[PDB]
Amino acid sequence: MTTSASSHLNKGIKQVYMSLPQGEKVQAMYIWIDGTGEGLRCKTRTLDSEPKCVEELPEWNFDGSSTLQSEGSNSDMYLVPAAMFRDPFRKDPNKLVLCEVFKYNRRPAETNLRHTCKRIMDMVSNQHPWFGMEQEYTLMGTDGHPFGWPSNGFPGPQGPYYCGVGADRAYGRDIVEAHYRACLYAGVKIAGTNAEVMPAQWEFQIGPCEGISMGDHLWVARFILHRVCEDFGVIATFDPKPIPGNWNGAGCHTNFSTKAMREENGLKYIEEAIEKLSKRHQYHIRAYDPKGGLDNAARLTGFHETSNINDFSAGVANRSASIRIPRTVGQEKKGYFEDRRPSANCDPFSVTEALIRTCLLNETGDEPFQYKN
Amino acid sequence: TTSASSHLNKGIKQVYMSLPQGEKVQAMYIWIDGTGEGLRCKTRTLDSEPKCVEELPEWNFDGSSTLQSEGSNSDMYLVPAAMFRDPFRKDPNKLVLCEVFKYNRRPAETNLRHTCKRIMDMVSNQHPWFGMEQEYTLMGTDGHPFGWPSNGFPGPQGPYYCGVGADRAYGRDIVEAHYRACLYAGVKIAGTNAEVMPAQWEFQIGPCEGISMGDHLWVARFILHRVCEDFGVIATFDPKPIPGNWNGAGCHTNFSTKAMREENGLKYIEEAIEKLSKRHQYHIRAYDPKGGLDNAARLTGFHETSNINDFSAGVANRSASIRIPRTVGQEKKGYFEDRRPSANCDPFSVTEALIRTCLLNETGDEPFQYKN
Amino acid sequence: TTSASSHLNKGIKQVYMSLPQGEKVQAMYIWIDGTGEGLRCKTRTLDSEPKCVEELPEWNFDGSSTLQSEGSNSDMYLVPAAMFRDPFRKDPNKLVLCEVFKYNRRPAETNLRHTCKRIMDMVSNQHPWFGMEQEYTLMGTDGHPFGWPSNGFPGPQGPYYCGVGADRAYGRDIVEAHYRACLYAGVKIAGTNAEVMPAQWEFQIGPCEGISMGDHLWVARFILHRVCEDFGVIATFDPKPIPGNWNGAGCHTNFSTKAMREENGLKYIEEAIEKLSKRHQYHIRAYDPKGGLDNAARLTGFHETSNINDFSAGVANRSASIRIPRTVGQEKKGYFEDRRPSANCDPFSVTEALIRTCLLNETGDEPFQYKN
Amino acid sequence: TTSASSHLNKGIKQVYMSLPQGEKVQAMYIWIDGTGEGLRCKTRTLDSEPKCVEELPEWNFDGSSTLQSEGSNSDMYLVPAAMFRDPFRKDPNKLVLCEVFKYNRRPAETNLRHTCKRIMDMVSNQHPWFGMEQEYTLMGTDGHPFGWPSNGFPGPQGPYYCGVGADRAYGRDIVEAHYRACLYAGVKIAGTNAEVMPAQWEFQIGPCEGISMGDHLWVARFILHRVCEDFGVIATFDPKPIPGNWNGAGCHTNFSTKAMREENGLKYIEEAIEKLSKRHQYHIRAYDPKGGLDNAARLTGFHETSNINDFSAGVANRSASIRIPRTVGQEKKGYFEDRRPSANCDPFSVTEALIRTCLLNETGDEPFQYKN
Amino acid sequence: TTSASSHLNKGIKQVYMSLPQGEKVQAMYIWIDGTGEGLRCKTRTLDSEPKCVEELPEWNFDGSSTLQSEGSNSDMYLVPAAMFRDPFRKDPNKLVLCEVFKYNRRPAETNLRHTCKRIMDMVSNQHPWFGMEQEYTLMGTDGHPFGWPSNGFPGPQGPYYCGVGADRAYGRDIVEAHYRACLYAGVKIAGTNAEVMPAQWEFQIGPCEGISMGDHLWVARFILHRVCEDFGVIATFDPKPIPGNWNGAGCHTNFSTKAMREENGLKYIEEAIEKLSKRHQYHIRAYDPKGGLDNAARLTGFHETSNINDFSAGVANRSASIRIPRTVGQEKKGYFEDRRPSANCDPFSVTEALIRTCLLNETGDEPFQYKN
Ligand SMILES: Nc1ncnc2c1ncn2[C@@H]1O[C@H](COP(=O)(O)OP(=O)(O)O)[C@@H](O)[C@H]1O
Ligand SMILES: Nc1ncnc2c1ncn2[C@@H]1O[C@H](COP(=O)(O)OP(=O)(O)O)[C@@H](O)[C@H]1O
Ligand SMILES: Nc1ncnc2c1ncn2[C@@H]1O[C@H](COP(=O)(O)OP(=O)(O)O)[C@@H](O)[C@H]1O
Ligand SMILES: Nc1ncnc2c1ncn2[C@@H]1O[C@H](COP(=O)(O)OP(=O)(O)O)[C@@H](O)[C@H]1O
Ligand SMILES: Nc1ncnc2c1ncn2[C@@H]1O[C@H](COP(=O)(O)OP(=O)(O)O)[C@@H](O)[C@H]1O
Ligand SMILES: [Mg+2]
Ligand SMILES: [Mg+2]
Ligand SMILES: [Mg+2]
Ligand SMILES: [Mg+2]
Ligand SMILES: [Mg+2]
Ligand SMILES: [Mg+2]
Ligand SMILES: [Mg+2]
Ligand SMILES: [Mg+2]
Ligand SMILES: [Mg+2]
Ligand SMILES: [Mg+2]
Repeated sequence: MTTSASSHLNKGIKQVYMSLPQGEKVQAMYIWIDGTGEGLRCKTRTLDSEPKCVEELPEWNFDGSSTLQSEGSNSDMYLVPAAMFRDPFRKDPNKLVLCEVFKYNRRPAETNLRHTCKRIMDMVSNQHPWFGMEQEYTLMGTDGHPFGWPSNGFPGPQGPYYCGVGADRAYGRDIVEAHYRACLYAGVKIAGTNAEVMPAQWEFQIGPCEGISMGDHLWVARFILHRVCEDFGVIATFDPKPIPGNWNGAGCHTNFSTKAMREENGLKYIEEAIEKLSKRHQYHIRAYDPKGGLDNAARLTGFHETSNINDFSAGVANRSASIRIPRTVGQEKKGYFEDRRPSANCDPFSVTEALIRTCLLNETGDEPFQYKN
Repeated sequence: TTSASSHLNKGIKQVYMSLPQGEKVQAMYIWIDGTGEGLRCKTRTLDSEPKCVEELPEWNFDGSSTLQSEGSNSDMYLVPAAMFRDPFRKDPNKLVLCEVFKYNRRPAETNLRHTCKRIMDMVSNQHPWFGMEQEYTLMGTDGHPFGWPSNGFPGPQGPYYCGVGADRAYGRDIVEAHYRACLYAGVKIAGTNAEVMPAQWEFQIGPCEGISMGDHLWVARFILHRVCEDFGVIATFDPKPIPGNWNGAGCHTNFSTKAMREENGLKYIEEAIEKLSKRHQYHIRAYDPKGGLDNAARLTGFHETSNINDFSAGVANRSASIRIPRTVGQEKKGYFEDRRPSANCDPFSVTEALIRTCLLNETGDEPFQYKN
Repeated sequence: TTSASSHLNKGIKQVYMSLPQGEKVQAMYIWIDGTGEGLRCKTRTLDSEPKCVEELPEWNFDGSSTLQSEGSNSDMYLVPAAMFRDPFRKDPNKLVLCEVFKYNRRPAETNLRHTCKRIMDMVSNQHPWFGMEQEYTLMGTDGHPFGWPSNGFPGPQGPYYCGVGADRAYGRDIVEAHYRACLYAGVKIAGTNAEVMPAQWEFQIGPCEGISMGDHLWVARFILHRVCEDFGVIATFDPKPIPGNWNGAGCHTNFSTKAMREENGLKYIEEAIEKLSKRHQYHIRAYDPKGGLDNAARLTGFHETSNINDFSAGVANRSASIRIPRTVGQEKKGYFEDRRPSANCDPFSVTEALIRTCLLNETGDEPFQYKN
Repeated sequence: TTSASSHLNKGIKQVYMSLPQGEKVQAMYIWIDGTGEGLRCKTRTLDSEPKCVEELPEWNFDGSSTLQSEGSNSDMYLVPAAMFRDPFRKDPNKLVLCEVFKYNRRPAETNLRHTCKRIMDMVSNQHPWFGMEQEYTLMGTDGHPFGWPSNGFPGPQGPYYCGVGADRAYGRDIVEAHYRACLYAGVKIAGTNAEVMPAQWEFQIGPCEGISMGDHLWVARFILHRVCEDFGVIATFDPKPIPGNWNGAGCHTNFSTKAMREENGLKYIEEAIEKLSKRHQYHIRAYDPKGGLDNAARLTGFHETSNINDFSAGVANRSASIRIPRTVGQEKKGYFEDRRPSANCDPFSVTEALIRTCLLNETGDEPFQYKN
Repeated sequence: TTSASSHLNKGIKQVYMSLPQGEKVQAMYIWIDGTGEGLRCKTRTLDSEPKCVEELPEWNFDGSSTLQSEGSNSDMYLVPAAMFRDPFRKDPNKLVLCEVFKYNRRPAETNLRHTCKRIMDMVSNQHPWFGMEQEYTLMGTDGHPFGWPSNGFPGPQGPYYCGVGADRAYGRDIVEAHYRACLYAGVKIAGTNAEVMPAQWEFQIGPCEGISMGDHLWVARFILHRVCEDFGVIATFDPKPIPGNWNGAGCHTNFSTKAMREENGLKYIEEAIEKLSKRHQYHIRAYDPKGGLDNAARLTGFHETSNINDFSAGVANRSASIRIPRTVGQEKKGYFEDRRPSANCDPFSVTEALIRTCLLNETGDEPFQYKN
């Protein structure tokens, strides 16, 4: 009732079948983002030998009508591999492949932002920007309520669940442990995890990652989480407000730095970037939402350790400010700063592109520059 | 619900199966029954591991129990045709696909591999290749699709095609196990994907040369059935498993020859399609085990399907009867896809009809007796 | 009843955990929260395996979520103090016990290890050793002891102490797993036994020198909680887990020094006890996390306990406040046991109080401020 | 799915309710709380059966517990306004609807009957009539519509509207009990029917004059809540209880005066419609219980719902804001229908707004403080 | 969960109870336990229906089994004091409340009616009136409030007070049955209402004169217990049934005399309040069955409760120890409220203390021995 029917099949049988030696053929799983801008799709292929780099993989295609990314006769779409990882659900030599999507006429799809993001990162390469993001999520049963919660009721009040240990403090640690190990095996740049303010709510961190690798790593981590939860029979949701009422919301803070900031006395560069950021609050708010600003309003309300969407604010060691400069970097006059505005279901390509445009290209206005800068 | 057998303790079975086997070898004989759609099997012991299919001995079975014979002369003969590694018992055990003959050594009514191989031997120098996409639906023991709400329906279509997640894909364990088992056995499996409604999947076979296509597809079907039996669910190839607005199942066939695969083979592809355009009724009859009934189940003109009453072709047209992939159009060489055959088709008959229509230039509404 | 998490097919988790993991290393930071009894943890990734606790980096956490801070200056600091092998993830992963400091680098209110180590450093030449017996009861998620009849009671006391059998011992799996995990991690675990009421157990730690006792006990408690979480039950250190005639839970402490261990140390033991006899109220206050409210619930004469307001000593008297084992008395050397501390005590405070009273000749109603 | 209270043995309750009660009489008071949508009740004993609402005494309740007052002066008084027979306890016990007042005798924030009554009295000579159609949905305690498959959906729309059969109508027992209870109580129920989705129903409150419309509708809502409590389910008036392609909820209100009812009243109906055409925003604000912030979820230009920002009217048109029944149009006399109000509206405010705009010729964006 | 007895078939019992009785009648005796807050009962057959309580004979019971006697002289006698009709077995059967006496005819320790009656008789000239409000909570047999989620909590406070609906009021059947049974029996049941948390309720025992107040309250408690026994649940008068941010339980007592009820009685009300303001500790001790140890958990400044040691009074103040209703203040007539007593108080003790302090103005720390 709380978990899916698939999860009640005998898994020893599956393990027995998966123990069989594979042979010479190699399995590859293609992954891409769909038309909703936040869903993922996948399908499997057979190769004659193990590819040594992403350049050796061939292109593929899929039917766009059933994905809501095309209509009419010209429904075929193209898949172009972008990044490759080791497959933790199968094992070596099988692979996972993240792909970009293009229309029949070879133009990028509406939900394909990696193209422009890669362009901008190539433009600003020399400054070595690094990114780190903290993804929050809630584990849910198949009945629409959070996993492990009382049937038609609520747990005790908040306070004992943040970083808690015990059968009555943390729900669903098996998924978390499995996800951690799977990401490490695949090669995702996972940096840590912790339990959140309300039980069945968790978080994992990614990075620091340079340039375009941040988005690839985050998306692959999301796919791995979904697949693991599917194995266990529960649902993982990135919704900014999973449960109504007093209970905690969900967000995705972003950490950003450059070589100048990481060098000695980089605090001046950090402050300059903060000042530049202060002028583009509405633009960045619009960027951070996949739907144009609907979810940002739902998240940013001033509660559950989140700032208020009304106005931009910054400070040192201020958890409630829009921008946070940690005390350690403040004391050492170097390091990084954290942006706490982006919502849990954000798009890393958009977030990173907006940050680069605002801070390093000195862009201004309400629209991005078309060709260059 | 799942079967009662699936609720027995499988650790016990694993304990027994882990015992060293010894010197004897098990072989499982497989054949097609009188309905033209079902499969049957039984096991025997051999003194040593065979090295090729020619070393296996002939066998027999009682035809009255499979509705393939009547009267006193009910004995039927099994003749091995192709051999594979057994994924349910591991080396050195084998799976054997056999042809069926009557007591007087004539082919059985449902034995089409005889004529299919006869025809294939005629055009060997042209190296025809085939590839087929088998769709199926996973069903519970109660007659409803696996994982669906009890006496209800899941959400509308759109999020299930190639989906990932507990609420978007049902029964991936069966799919993964089937993939691995086919790879171990040596079936030429090429890929898989989830389909438009949940609990519906597809796997692809090929490219396969000549007669090997039918053998490979039939063995893949048998392996799927055995795996589902292990898990306690039912796999159905019915063209319309669930009534109403939901998606139907089919089996697309891809076909090419050496000339088509050579540079500027698009001309040959076009001539083959032109020839195909004049035998629509014949091919429709060939694609159905019953003889022209199951075709109307899927060719209703909905959810990317062509109307059964008319023939059509195109490059990117998913809804056309014949499809030439866009990449094949851009590069003047490759293959083309036929979308008419139903999910419960017979590969021997399908491939024989394609060869007859395209390479032998046959005409009329009946096959040529001996010369073609 | 057991938790919902405990029904999630642990075979899947084992499959995932059997992966090689490559070159990165996981570290779990552990610390004590604002209630003075709870524990909290979170994980971090390191580039290589640390060889000693000195090369681990500092960290921080949000104090507002653990009631240890308020206002804007809610950031707190974590400073590693002791390192152990991780039994839940195996080598090369680690567990790290940390001290807590405020934003201004002052120790937190619940951070007693600072002063405890300060005091212990003044007596190092005397080599004090400690050993503590932790009791606990296993409880279901519904608030009743694990394995007890639903809304009922088991038979009366007598057959459960050190018992064996399905009807005499409840939950030995947790005990065995905890024992093995502590041995693997390197905790100085000395033994275990079942207690007077079913589902009630005890484990012993030591002998431990100086400050290591407190961290060993705390890490043992954390490991117990994690194991119970795996099995889906709750472990409680509450001094009176169930109302009525059933026995409470204590944390008897054993103490000795080099002089007592040496020949004819019984005289030193007697002087230490005579000194302890004059600070009953001070030690009672020290032994309780909340200032002395929980201890009154246990010391009532029953369950082999002494009166709360009366100090007494003896050799074989288990009902006295201080106990000198008979073998120690006969051999004129060894140790003595203090039976006052409650099950939810803080070892840092307990050991600090013992040291200050016995070896520093401290007197008065409050501890010495600066030194000694 | 159903509440724990509904699983108790109802035969025990019935045997208790069969006792003859004697000379005393029970009276249940009902009032509207601070949210403006919820209802509260409690009971007091009376010495003899009252024969007129004027005979019932005043009472009071704690306003701080219903979010209607704060501080020391939290007492609130309620004044009975209407009386009905009690269908749950039978004669001579009674139901009483009351108005709320602050510690100083001023109406509470959610007391709209006070002004509605004055507005009705200053127009009584024209004898306005009202008729309202309340839609609602039955929900289980788990949060899903009653009788729906767990985590799934029933078939598409089309068979449920005014349906009959186990697979087409869910929970008709509640509807029957409510209808009979209303008839016994004296509330004006005019009819009922099953709506476009299963577990969704509708009941009309017959033609009432002036202020009695709101009283009857509020008492009907209370009786529905009480009956659903007996059965173990929840009745919700949410305009959009289930997102997706599933029908929503509203409460249409029909209006008529003596002039319209008389011969050639169609011209007066047209005049009223023309007057209403210029107060769209004001009426939209008045019809939503919380200042025009919830009805937008339903009015979206689909499912025969007109655009929220666009006003339209027509004859026999169910897609317009205002509809003139075809029979009324043909007879040149009758009434007209307003389709804008949602399911959770306040009838007092709705009727007051209609009177103000159509009969008192008010034009401003705020109510006129003394008549018009 | 509910008791096993409540799952038996109640139709069988009803069939049996339908049998005509005959000439004999049953009488059920009731008396207060040795704990001072428990009730016991048993039944004897009588030849004829008694007309008045004076016709009932004396009886006895084993005091050693109720923990109010010891040794050989364990017999105890009970003397009937009040009689009512029996609602569980209809007319002519009866139930009788009795006083307890020792073997030597000295009143038992928990017999307070003996002295309460003397005080009331000595002060009868002024005709004191009393009214009390009993709060209680319905518990399942597993130890949690009835209808609460297993191991969880309902939503926060606010919707349950005087609530209606399946999700807002739990177990109204018990309340209805108890109300009707009390009315049939003949006790004053003045009214009822749902309380701040679900499964918590209140009933008020109407204006009684003299010891009749205590008699009626005790009989009402007995009736509640028997009805809850029929339904399978437990009723608890614990001051703090559920710890945390959840409402407690008290027993408010309203007092008045003829002078207070007469015109310009507010002066006497103020005089009585002033007299009470000096015996706060004495009244706190008297309002607790144990001697002033249980009400502490209730009075903490929360739930609108008064301070434990700071007496206060006011008009329309819920937070004060004594409150004067606003209507009483405005009319200069009526009564005043004492909000100190907890749920498990003894009405005889409460009324006796009020009489002693207010009417004959005692001042000592102990009750006066002779006629005071
Ligand atoms: N120099 C840097 N530049 C950018 N990001 C960094 C840098 N150093 C660390 N980070 C990132 O900061 C993140 C810290 O996240 P976390 O400690 O969970 O945030 P918080 O303390 O606000 O909860 C890590 O994911 C890490 O990748
Ligand atoms: N040269 C060829 N001749 C015949 N078949 C081919 C050739 N190349 C590929 N195929 C087959 O075409 C099939 C395409 O499968 P799939 O991608 O599932 O269908 P679609 O692209 O129509 O969705 C594969 O199974 C493959 O075996
Ligand atoms: N010389 C010593 N100094 C301090 N502690 C000691 C010494 N020798 C043994 N101990 C401790 O005494 C404890 C004995 O506990 P246990 O036998 O369970 O107590 P009991 O016999 O009272 O049940 C062990 O945990 C051990 O570490
Ligand atoms: N003369 C009238 N004045 C006011 N209301 C009327 C008059 N005649 C009928 N009605 C109301 O019209 C409503 C018709 O309800 P119903 O038939 O369910 O709606 P519909 O006609 O849209 O299907 C009834 O509630 C009834 O009270
Ligand atoms: N003249 C009076 N003398 C004594 N008691 C009275 C008098 N009038 C009313 N009461 C009592 O006051 C109580 C009022 O109870 P209730 O209204 O439930 O609580 P509250 O007054 O706090 O709202 C009743 O129990 C009733 O018996
Ligand atoms: Mg973080
Ligand atoms: Mg952060
Ligand atoms: Mg395909
Ligand atoms: Mg295809
Ligand atoms: Mg011991
Ligand atoms: Mg001991
Ligand atoms: Mg209608
Ligand atoms: Mg209508
Ligand atoms: Mg009251
Ligand atoms: Mg009161």
